Amino acid sequence: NEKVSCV
Amino acid sequence: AAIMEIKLIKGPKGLGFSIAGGVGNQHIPGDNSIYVTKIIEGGAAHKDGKLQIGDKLLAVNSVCLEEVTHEEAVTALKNTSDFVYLKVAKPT
Repeated sequence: NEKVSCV
Repeated sequence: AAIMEIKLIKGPKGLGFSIAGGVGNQHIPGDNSIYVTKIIEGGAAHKDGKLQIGDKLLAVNSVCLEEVTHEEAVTALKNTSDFVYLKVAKPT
């Protein structure tokens, strides 16, 4: 599990 | 690798890409750095067309993105305004 963030 | 500085105008939707990485959230085993995973169609990064998936983020404006957590990176990239210097290095 890894976090991806919109930017 | 080669330090690229990409200059971007922030769109109404934002910068138009997504990132992963960070301390406690590695995108690649043993590597803490921030990476670009996606560039959305019609966005600022896409339409400028220098940014690429896989690119390591080194700095945004006056803020350093080396060895930071995912959260420090996200606030740094979202607390910009209109004009952005993006320092990246392309994959080997």
